Amino acid sequence: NLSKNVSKHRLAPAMTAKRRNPNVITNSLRKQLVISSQGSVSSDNNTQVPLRGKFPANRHNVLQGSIECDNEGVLRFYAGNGISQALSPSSLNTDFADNSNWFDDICDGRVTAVVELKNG
Amino acid sequence: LLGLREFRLKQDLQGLNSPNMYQDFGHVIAVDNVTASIDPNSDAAWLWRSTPGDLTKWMGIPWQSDAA
Amino acid sequence: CQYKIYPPLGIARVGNGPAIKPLSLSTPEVPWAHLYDTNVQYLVTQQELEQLLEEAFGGNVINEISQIKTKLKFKQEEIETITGLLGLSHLVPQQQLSRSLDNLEDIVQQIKGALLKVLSDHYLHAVKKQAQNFYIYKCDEQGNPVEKLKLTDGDKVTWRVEVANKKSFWYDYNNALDLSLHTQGSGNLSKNVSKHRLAPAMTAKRRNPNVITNSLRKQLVISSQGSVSSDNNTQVPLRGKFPANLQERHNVLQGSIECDNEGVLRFYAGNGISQALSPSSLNTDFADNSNWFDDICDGRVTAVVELKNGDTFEIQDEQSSAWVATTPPDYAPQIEPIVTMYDMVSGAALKEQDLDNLTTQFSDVFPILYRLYRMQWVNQADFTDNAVNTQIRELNSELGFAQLLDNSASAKSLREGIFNQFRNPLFDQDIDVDDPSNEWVSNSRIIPSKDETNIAAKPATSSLKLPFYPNDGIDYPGSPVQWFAIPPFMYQHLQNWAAGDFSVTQVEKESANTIEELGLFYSEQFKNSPNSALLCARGALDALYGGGFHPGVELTWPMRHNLIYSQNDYVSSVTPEINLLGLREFRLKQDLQGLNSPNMYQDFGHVIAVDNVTASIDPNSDAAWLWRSTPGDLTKWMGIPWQSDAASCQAVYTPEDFPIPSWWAANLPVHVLPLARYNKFKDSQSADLPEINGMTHSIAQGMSEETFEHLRLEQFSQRLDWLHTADLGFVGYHAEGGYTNGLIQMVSQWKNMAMVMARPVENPGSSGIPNVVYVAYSQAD
Amino acid sequence: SCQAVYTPEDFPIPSWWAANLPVHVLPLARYNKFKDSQSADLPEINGMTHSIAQGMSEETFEHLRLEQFSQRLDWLHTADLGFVGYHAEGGYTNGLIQMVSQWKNMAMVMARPVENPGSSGIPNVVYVAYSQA
Amino acid sequence: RHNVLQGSIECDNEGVLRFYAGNGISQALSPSSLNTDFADNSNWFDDICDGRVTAVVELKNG
Ligand SMILES: [Mg+2]
Ligand SMILES: [Mg+2]
Repeated sequence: NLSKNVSKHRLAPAMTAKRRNPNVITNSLRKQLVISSQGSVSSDNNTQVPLRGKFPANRHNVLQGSIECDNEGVLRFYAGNGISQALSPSSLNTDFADNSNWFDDICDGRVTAVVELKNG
Repeated sequence: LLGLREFRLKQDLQGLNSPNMYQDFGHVIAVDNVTASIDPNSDAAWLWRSTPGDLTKWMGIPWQSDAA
Repeated sequence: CQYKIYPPLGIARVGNGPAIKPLSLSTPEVPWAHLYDTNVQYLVTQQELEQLLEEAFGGNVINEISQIKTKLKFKQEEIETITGLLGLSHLVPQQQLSRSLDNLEDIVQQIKGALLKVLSDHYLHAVKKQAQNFYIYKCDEQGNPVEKLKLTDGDKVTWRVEVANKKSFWYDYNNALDLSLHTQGSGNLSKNVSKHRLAPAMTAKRRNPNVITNSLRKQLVISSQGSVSSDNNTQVPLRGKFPANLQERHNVLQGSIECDNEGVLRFYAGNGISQALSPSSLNTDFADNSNWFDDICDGRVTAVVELKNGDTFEIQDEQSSAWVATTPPDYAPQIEPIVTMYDMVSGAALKEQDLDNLTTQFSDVFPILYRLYRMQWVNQADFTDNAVNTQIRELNSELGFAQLLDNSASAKSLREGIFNQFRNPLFDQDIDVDDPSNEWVSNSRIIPSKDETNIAAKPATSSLKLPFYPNDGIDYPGSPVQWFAIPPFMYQHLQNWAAGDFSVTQVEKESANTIEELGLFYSEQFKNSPNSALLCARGALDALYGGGFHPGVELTWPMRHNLIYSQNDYVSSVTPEINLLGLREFRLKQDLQGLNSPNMYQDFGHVIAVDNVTASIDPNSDAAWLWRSTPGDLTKWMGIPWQSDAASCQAVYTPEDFPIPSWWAANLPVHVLPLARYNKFKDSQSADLPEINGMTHSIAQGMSEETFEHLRLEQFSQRLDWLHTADLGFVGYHAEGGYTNGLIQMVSQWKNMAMVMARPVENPGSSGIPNVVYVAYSQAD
Repeated sequence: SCQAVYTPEDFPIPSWWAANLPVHVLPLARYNKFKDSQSADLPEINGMTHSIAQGMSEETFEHLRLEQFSQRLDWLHTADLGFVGYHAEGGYTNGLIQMVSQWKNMAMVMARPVENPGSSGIPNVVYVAYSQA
Repeated sequence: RHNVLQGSIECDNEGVLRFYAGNGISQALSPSSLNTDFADNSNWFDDICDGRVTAVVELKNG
């Protein structure tokens, strides 16, 4: 994927990068900056379950996705509605990547299952 | 047609309850941290064992800024 | 070693005043000589211009003029001759002089007032240039300087100066690269900063990145050179070009040099002109503006001595040669930075691990308190929000300042109470540790980023320590290095003083009933010290800031490393019994080829990083050129144009109102006492004036004496934002103001900003106003 | 937009409607540094330790009171209107934008007593600007 | 003080006048005064102009 010449001949040096939302200090308080949610669905009920978190975390509700299981056992994962928002209406997103005070409903995480056969 | 492959991500089996869920490198991140992360015994090796949020955390915030 | 140049690092400051002795200033050659001089004139005055214009008359001018009075609205030949005699073309372009006589029709008085008008339009209230005098000293075996070179008939000295500006060629300044440099610790910088990653160095990209290839980037370097000798005192300009050589091309006056018949060199800096190659390129970053050049420079000063018997002496090697750097103006020359560049030289020679062997006199601690005390004239926090300055006022009011000179147990709680308010440059106090991978997070007041997050701030649990100035690590909210600390070796002196492990003489105690009385005493010790060469080395640097470096005002972080000096030795105390932080022999590392060095145009590729600085430490390495200075190397780190630096060198507001943090207020003031207020407290009620303190004589004398004195103190207490002493974009209906307009307007307005000058109050009475005040002059008033 | 309009000449500073939208106010922080007399029996007196406050001469103590009384703060600076933080832009436009949320945090002027002005020249009733506390 | 070339004029031996306009140079009195409005920028001048063209014909008989 990547030739050693890029690093070897310093063709595009990596830059240092500062923290986003740098005014939130201490790891304990920066945990508020992470939006997380979880859920479970099973083969016995095809009711859709939302994956809903909060920002700042434990104020806005963030729908990170929705999950569905049909009676055949296949999982369907929906992403969020595409809603991005700042904590203040006046905080505008003027940088291509690094805007403090903003959250969006993108997410990624871990998918696991347990198979329960009738014989136990 | 470029082939078929079996691939899997490295995962932290505790997920949201991982002790590395909220790790970072201090005031800045630099290539030095990635160099250190290559060693699977390093204190930086958690960088490659993904917990939830680890794949998309690099991307722009909000994503619409990226897209524009 | 036979002859040496002093000072080893000369400083000249830009100004729009002319490069002539009567209308220029000289870099201090004796520390503290001018602190209370109430006659200083740092701006060109009407009186100076009138005197200059009187001096240019006759010369037989009056008769040469009077003879055409008889012979006749002038003719070209008539004007061409009359102007010639004045010899004023080196101050004003020849044409404008002609246009000025052309609007004419006692005839001498019409000639004088017409010429005074053109001089006044060009120079009245102009910021005077601060020029550097360089001296050759005869030395001993062991290179001790003993006396200035005295030229006899047939002797000659020839000076050579080669300077450059590489700002447009070099890298962005994001922060000080040495903040991540692995170290055992110096007198200037604790090893904790790098070890615990308190303020990581950032990578920096090239300035003017669209100019590619080393060959083409050479155009981005402005350079010039010149020579003058004791046989001719004609001034020589140091003029370069940008871009250097259908390319539109600008002349850049980097300085001017003069030598007198005694052999001393006078170096003038440029006029302070900064410009973009296109008028539409505005300087909207505090340091890193592409397409811009300025007339700052630095470079190598050498000489050759020719004695009459044929003996020739080359002053070329680095132990005997000198350096010159030009810098922004000093807008409060009598207000000294709390930590100076001379202190950086002194601290660079010390290892942090050996600071326990330091020996302390009170005269090593007093400069800190005295300088902090005098910051009240340029910074509000040190006037009304500094508990140490208020305590010094308490002691002064009962003539009890000498208790601070008592090293006995009875005074320790007094000394410790003061010491405990100062920030420790280990940066390990007032912190909570995440993961005792460690991160040190201040539990004191942080300086937030402009990039806001609407989440409740962590309440501070520990008091904000002194001084209230930002520092190298300001980019990092919660870093202890956001705030300035006096460097390790000066904090050690202060800790020794608090503990009682200091010495002081009885004569000092007897002159120590008030801080000003002791300040005057120490000033006299400098004045009478017999080592003029080393005092002039120190005087050049004691008016320069020594931190924080973001990037700074005059110079930046390489100066606090011993790597940049080829020599740095303690020689002696200022006085046999009084150290006053000492006198030192130091020299810069120099590349002896100067402008012709093959390393003149070196860089590190697309970015510079602390890794490049790491590689440069080994003097045999391929990166060691970084420390062997060629012309332009000292000032290339600074902001381009410098006016952007200065406009960004002011206040940094916190969510809490007070104290207001300020960057470099001793040289770029933040809150000043305007002339307008001086004229409203300067007079006593008995003054014989039709107007007294801005009141009619009748009103001023009708009020009670105490009410009159109260009004004096209220006026004395009104401090004005220094950024408001000229039009930086906030003037007028619907003016936007703001930081960015400050940067843009400062390019033209730097020369109209207020200049702080000591002035007298003849009869303060019981008002509480000192007999010497420091007053800011601008034409905005 | 109802504040000062600066002229090229420093003083006087023109102000629009200062009686209802103040321009220069006397903050609480200064009030707490001149309201006490030297005889106050408190561990902190006018922002000084008891020992320092009582060690200084009466004339100097009164002078310090009056200097604090004289420190007037721009009303626009009594809340974060876009000038706070490293590289904050500040300026007129950010003031308008931030005032939509920050109007409720601007300083409020209230009459307050000075029980013992002594010979300081401070009136017995002062008008003090309170913000965020 | 700025020089502004508003045009140039030439007459040939046949008596016809040729009028050239300026070089199209527009400028502010300060480099920092930017022209951020579609029509009405203070501190700016340009080299556009207009004016009056007159002549006198002199024949050989007087
Ligand atoms: Mg100064
Ligand atoms: Mg009202």
